[PDB]
Amino acid sequence: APKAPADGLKMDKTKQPVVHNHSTHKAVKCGDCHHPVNGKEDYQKCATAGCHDNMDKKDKSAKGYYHAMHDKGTKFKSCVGCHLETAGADAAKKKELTGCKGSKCHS
Ligand code: HEM
Ligand code: HEM
Ligand code: HEM
Ligand code: HEM
Repeated sequence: APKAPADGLKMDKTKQPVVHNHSTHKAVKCGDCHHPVNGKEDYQKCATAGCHDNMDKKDKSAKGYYHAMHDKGTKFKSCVGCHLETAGADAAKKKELTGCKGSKCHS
């Protein structure tokens, strides 16, 4: 089985880079994020060519990188989508986990 990498991983395809820690996500199954493609969980970098390689932040296709990290209603929960559910009605956790600035994702 593939192993989780070290914490402190920077996602840096954009000018708004974000650090991802596997240890804080250890209760989420690996394949919720490294989701099936052609029937197999895919552990390539999310923006690999042919994957979420469209860097237009307005794109909502299966290639849109921004969309895959921020939007609701997606086949797999996105970073923000899952965090909204986690925060619930708690506005402090909404700021921390889903705020566009001043949050745990973006300063
Ligand atoms: C579950 C224990 C689990 C495994 C296994 C796993 C593996 C993994 C690898 C091998 C990488 C590095 C990919 C590379 O070649 O650089 C990696 C990276 C990311 N992961 Fe992961 N991962 C596991 C679990 C989870 C969970 C539960 C999430 C989602 C909450 C998740 C997400 C990510 C992200 C994002 C990356 C960075 C990929 C990128 O920037 O393209 N992982 N993981
Ligand atoms: C990297 C860890 C990674 C993330 C994050 C990610 C997210 C993601 C979401 C949120 C969706 C749903 C979008 C929607 O509008 O429903 C989604 C869908 C697909 N992805 Fe993805 N994805 C990550 C990694 C990868 C990799 C490495 C590839 C390419 C091999 C890839 C591809 C796709 C495709 C295709 C879809 C659509 C799948 C289908 O409808 O069953 N993703 N991804
Ligand atoms: C998507 C790639 C993604 C990112 C980025 C991300 C970030 C993140 C941060 C920065 C935290 C705070 C802790 C830390 O610094 O590591 C955090 C915390 C939680 N997350 Fe997350 N997260 C991403 C994805 C997802 C997804 C897809 C889920 C659920 C399916 C999820 C869940 C959680 C949970 C739960 C936490 C803990 C919340 C807290 O209050 O302590 N994340 N994430
Ligand atoms: C709040 C809804 C919110 C906004 C708005 C937002 C914006 C934003 C921008 C403009 C980028 C860069 C896009 C580009 O291509 O130029 C970006 C990138 C990432 N974000 Fe974000 N973001 C908002 C909220 C959050 C939160 C709360 C998280 C984490 C749960 C998060 C995550 C990400 C990730 C991952 C990226 C990509 C980082 C990279 O590869 O450089 N965003 N966001």
